[PDB]
Amino acid sequence: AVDLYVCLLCGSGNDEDRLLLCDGCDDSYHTFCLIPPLHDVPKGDWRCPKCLAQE
Amino acid sequence: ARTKQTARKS
Ligand SMILES: [Zn+2]
Ligand SMILES: [Zn+2]
Repeated sequence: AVDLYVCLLCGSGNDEDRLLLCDGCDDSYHTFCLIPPLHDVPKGDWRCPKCLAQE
Repeated sequence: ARTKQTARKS
């Protein structure tokens, strides 16, 4: 289930507004559980630091 | 990024 995806760091995945799913690699994360909280959840065009480390 | 939500009923 896609909803099953929860912030890997927390696991509550209840913050609908802050839970961002990384398509590159990371599964689910919160804007605050990542790096300095982002202004908002990107419109589907973003990646987490784990995928960036690849490059 | 895609938004995801999670809630439980009880
Ligand atoms: Zn979190
Ligand atoms: Zn990633």
